Amino acid sequence: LMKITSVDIIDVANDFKWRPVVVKINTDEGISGFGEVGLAYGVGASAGIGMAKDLSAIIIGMDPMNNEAIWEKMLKKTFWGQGGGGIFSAAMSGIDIALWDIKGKAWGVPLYKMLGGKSREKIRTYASQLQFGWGDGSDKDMLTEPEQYAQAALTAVSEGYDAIKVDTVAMDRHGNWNQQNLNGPLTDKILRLGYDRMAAIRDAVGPDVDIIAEMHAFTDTTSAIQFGRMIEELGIFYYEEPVMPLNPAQMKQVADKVNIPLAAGERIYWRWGYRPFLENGSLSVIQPDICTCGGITEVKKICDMAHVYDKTVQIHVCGGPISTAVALHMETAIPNFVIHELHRYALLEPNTQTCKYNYLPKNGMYEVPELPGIGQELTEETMKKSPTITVK
Amino acid sequence: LMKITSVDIIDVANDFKWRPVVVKINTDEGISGFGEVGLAYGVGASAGIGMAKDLSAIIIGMDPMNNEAIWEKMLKKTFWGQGGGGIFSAAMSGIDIALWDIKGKAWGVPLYKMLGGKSREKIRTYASQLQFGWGDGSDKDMLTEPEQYAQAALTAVSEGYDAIKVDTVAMDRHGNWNQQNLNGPLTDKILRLGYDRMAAIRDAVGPDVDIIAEMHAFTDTTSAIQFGRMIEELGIFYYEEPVMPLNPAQMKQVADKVNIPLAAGERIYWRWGYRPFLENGSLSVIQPDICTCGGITEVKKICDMAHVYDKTVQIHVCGGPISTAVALHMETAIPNFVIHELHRYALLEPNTQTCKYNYLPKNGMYEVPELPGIGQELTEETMKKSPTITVK
Amino acid sequence: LMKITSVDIIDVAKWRPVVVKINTDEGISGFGEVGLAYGVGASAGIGMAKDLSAIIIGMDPMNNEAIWEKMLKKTFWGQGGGGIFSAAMSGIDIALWDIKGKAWGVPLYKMLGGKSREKIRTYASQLQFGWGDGSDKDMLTEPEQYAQAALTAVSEGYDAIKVDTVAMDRHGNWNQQNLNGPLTDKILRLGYDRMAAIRDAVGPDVDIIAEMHAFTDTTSAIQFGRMIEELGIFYYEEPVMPLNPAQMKQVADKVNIPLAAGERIYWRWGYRPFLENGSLSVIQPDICTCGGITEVKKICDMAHVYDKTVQIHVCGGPISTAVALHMETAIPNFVIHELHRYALLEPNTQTCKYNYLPKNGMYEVPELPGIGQELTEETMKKSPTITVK
Amino acid sequence: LMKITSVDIIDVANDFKWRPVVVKINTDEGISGFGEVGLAYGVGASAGIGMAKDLSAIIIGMDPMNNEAIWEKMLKKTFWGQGGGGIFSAAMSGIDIALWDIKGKAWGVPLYKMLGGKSREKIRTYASQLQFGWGDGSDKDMLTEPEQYAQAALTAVSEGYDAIKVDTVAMDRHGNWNQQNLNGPLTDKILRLGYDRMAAIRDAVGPDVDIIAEMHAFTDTTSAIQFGRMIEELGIFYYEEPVMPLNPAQMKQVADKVNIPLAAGERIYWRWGYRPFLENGSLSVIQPDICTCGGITEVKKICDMAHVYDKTVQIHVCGGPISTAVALHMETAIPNFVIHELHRYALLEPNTQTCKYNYLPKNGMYEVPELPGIGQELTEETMKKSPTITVK
Ligand SMILES: [Mg+2]
Ligand SMILES: [Mg+2]
Ligand SMILES: [Mg+2]
Ligand SMILES: [Mg+2]
Repeated sequence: LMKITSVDIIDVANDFKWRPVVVKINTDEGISGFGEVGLAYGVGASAGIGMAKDLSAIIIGMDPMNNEAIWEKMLKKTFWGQGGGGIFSAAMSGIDIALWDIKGKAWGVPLYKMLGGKSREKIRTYASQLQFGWGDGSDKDMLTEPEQYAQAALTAVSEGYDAIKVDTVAMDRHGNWNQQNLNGPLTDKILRLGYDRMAAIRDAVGPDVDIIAEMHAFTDTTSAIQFGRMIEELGIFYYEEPVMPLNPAQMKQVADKVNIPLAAGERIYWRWGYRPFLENGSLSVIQPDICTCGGITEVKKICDMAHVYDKTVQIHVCGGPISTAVALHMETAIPNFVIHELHRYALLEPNTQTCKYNYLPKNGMYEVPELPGIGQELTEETMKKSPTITVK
Repeated sequence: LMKITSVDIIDVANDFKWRPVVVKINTDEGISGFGEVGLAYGVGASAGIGMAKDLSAIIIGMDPMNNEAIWEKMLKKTFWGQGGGGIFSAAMSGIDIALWDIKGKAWGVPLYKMLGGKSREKIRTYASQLQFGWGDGSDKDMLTEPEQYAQAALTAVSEGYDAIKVDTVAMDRHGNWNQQNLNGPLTDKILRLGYDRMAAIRDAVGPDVDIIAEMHAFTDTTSAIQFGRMIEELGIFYYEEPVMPLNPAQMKQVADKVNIPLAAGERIYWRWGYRPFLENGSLSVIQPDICTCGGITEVKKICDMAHVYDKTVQIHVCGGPISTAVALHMETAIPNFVIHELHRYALLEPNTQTCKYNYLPKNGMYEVPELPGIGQELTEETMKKSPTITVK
Repeated sequence: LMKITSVDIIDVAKWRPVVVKINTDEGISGFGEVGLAYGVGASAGIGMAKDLSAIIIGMDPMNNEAIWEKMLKKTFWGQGGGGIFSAAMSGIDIALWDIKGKAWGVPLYKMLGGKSREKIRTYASQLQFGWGDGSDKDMLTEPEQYAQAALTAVSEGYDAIKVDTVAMDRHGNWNQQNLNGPLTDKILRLGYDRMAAIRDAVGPDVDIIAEMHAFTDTTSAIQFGRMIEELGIFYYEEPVMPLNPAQMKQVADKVNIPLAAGERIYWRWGYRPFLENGSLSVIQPDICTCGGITEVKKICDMAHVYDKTVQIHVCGGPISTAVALHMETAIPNFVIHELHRYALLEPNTQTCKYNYLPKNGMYEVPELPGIGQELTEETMKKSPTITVK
Repeated sequence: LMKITSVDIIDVANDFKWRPVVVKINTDEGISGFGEVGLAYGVGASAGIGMAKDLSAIIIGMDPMNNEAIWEKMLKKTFWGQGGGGIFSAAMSGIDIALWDIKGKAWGVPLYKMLGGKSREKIRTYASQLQFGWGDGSDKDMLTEPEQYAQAALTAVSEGYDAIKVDTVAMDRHGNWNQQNLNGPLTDKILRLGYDRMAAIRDAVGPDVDIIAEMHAFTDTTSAIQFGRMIEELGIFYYEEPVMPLNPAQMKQVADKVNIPLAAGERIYWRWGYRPFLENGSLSVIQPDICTCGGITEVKKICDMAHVYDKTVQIHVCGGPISTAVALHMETAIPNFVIHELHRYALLEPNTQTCKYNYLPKNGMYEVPELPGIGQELTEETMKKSPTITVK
């Protein structure tokens, strides 16, 4: 049997703010696994590093082949595991991913096969976050006008995407992001702008291009209902994060009043996190992030449990190539996949250059990696220039 | 990629009615996988053979590595899969187990490792169904008197077992098995015999040997409650199948009125079958049979879902060596294992000689197989003399 | 008292109707049918009927209640339920009612509580495969073809049709798209365009049932149902599978069309959660799949408390048709009878002794003792048969 | 108006693993506030440091008087706040407390007056975690025998304590802590030891000393019920953390089956975390830790909301003197207080020397600090030798 000998927690140096963090798990047989901690944006990345560092201390000396036992150890033997949480879970996730990488390298087998094989040959993708533009030379667009939203959609369509996602509310008319109060009942003008932008897209792309309406949970229950009712007639594919998950009854209230399938999951963690949303019937599409919401071991369980309640799965992807890789593996294997999320930045050099292999979509579709393990690793150059903590 | 080229459905010849049925899936690469259809007792083994035969027709030519996709095809593309059922499920299960056998043989790895590794080093066992005796020369005991029940428990203890299970109700005083009407409110004498037998066991073995009370769903709600209340004081480990699963509210009513943890699951199939019992909180211990209740792919998902509602798992085992092997692998990998079921016949030559390898418990503990795949196969001699349908 | 002496389990000479023939020492034989003639599982139904027959040899066939309870309670696997298990149970059960009627010289409907109606209204079922003669093969693709097939059925006197307009793609492939989850508009727009073409052709006074075969899931069932609401849909059949009854309730909550299901829902126990959750308006048990005469009568009775009406699911041979007609004659809560095209045609009807055909969209019930239907001697001669004694 | 100018995140050096972490918030007016991040034990203190660091970045420049607006910013403008979590919450908490310390210093008023004044003159205390002994020279103990547990209780009573808490289950007979599997149905001997130790205590102290049974969530639903039913007759004051909070229905199941009032809260965070336990009626006593479960702003709100459902409050305290101080203030102001938690280590030199002031219980009772703010600060000497990150 192999033994974990050290773990590196890598604060990935990049040219893009943006803080991808990688877990590299090392064995006495010289097989190393790579995982990603999914807190690259928002406020928390330093906490993910210290969390990954703290959890690493407790797995040194263990057999990395025992992912189920290691997952449950991190849940049950850490004290704070049993109260749950996003920082806790994201660090767990990176470690878990790295254990599956090792597992696949040990056997010479790509992740998807270890998750039950090839349930589909190609992965349908959508162009994500169109409020920030699409196409080359759109690298920091802050779109304000309906016509600009329509044009970004059309550019994505011309690139072979038959689905887009967009938050049309959170940018004000002056290009300020998320600086208005969108909680409670809102004056018509605040949401009419969002409506006109969305209706411009639909008018431009026609009925056979799917549109996902993303709210980022910047709205609350009331404003999420008010906006969702407005966009109902636009044929919305699903309605993402209308409200935060802290009281699951609020999501149910949105679902009761808005006739569009709801999606959430990037901020819902583990099977326990999803449970109340499966039981209350509020979600149609679930969006766990493999790098945030529990790792490969737990997200597979999530997807399997959600199938009982007829949910389909769009993995949330907002990190480095490692995050993309593991998402493609999961989406390839599961029966209840719907669509993959592609950010514009994920195609770009400062992202792709961090890692050894470059998997890119063609005509709106990905194919799964075929190398042993997750099929993705940081380059040596990135590791050399990235501040690193090493636990042994 | 490999291809399924033929499937043999094997009506296993044995010296023991008893009708073990084996599914042997063969590939163009010469790797064959073995699985078991768990209908060896009760009424329906011939139907399981014809079911396996019919399902085999739709998997010929498929890549056997895609067990997720194949499982979902058997659910969704058969018509009858989507109505569920025990015969349908048991055939699916035998095919599914054979697919994991292939997977393990392809990679050179034992099953427990592909299910997430070795979560425990030994597997605790109970001596099951003591009403039929225990010890050598007890080969068709039909025990009637409390003292006989005590003695059989004591024999089991002397062999290193620190837990037993027994149905003390279904034998009448004359040695007739399941021939009284045990439905509705019952005269005290009918259940007093059961209680007296159970109390004799507890007195004989003391407090530190566990007793499971098995009812085989021969009782209904009213009599299960009447009996469960009587035996509460005897320190019952769990109370098994007090009522059939067809209306899950009935199990809940028993749970509310009886202060012993309930167990069930050998006649409850798939994630969908467990769902109402998880949601209504009636079961403390779940008992899926891997060979009846959906195979490896599905019973792993059952066990994972059950952990959210704090259920522990005793795999139901009542078939040949193949059934025991797959149970051991599942029980080694899962976090939420409690105990393994050992029947007396499973130790005996007419059972063990059907298969190539001989895994036997020692001082009430099993260890898991280590050979590639499930680590168990029929012998060539058994396959030679066993009536076989071949699908190609 | 008579005694069962033997049972023949008959593989009637993909399409695999299976017949149970129960034989007595008094020379009365009863016929029933195991309702797995399509899908995957007919060989299992044979083995199941074989195994179940072993437990009824030597029994008085007049005791159908005790025999049904024995198959539930004394088989082990009965108490976990299931479609193969229930279908074999059904075929045996039907044969026992046949014996009972033959013994007394009375037709089944009378033994089920009499003639509650004189005629049985029928719909032309599964129009995506065409209607009329020479439409044996048909795999219809275009909206106008769907309307034409509907119009043909109307001209034969049918005032109601059923059609699945979604399961055939534009190229005539059957059930080869993924219809799970939220769907691109075009995938369902084709089904809508087909359905709206039928409505426009037949007018408001011809009923249309939308059949989904549970090929959709909750999300896509809701998306399609909402699309077709405006078309005046009679009911909306099997939008989702029955495995989690809460899913059916979710479709019912979001789609303003009465829901129907039952061909894959078995026994009083299987119907219970759908009665308690309010999801179904119309129930569709198959007498040959979902428990037999004894049990399907109880299903119909229980459903009446919850104001459900009943369309028996019929997709088998003439024996299946016969027993449906008897049940639908006696029950108070009948709505409509299902007629498939193939059921009218020689290869189906020739298997059996008597030919009950509808006229002007109406059936009448058989009047002979028992179920009033039997395999011909010639069919039994050439059909592979297991005999249990 | 004042401005936050810098924040020090202090890894408190100490002669006790044990990792107190202090947030010191510094203003343009030279008023500094002290808070504590409640993650001093278990796995995750490094995460709490990085989380406090990341959160501090967002409040530099803000008016520290606006604790409501700062709290909601940390909730709403961080992304991850809206998914919740223990590390996230604990860092928010340290910051929040330091804001109230500033507020009280600015006005010249102790915290309790700012929380609604003095609702009681003394604060009743229990001697906590008796499995580790009580008295001087016990720093030390890993108690195994019933008689030892009885003696520790007697020593506590002699010091003026009329209440104790103890986990009698998690030490085995050999003095190993939390090393047995306590999930699922359990053989009698595992719990009989715990029962005997607890009955020994009750016999020793008589009826008028309160005993709290602490379980640490090392049990699950089934074993929590098994043990609670055994100790029912011993007159247990409340039953603490019988099961983890991840599925609130599990707490409800213990409540239904065990006739002892339940307590939990050290791993339940914010109003939103308590909500389902209030709605389902499972908890009788709530135990939020001010340093983990949201800070003073949020924990006040928790106690107020809980009062509608007739819950009483025992603040969870297991950190440094700053933790104690803030707990005393909250418990003084709120109407629905029951009892205070005192660990042995909290009286000891390595703990108390970390901070400027020494508040000690007398005869089982504490009194509240009276200085401006929380009335507690690290010493200059501690701050000099403590590894410190400064954000500005
Ligand atoms: Mg999002
Ligand atoms: Mg059993
Ligand atoms: Mg149908
Ligand atoms: Mg505690």
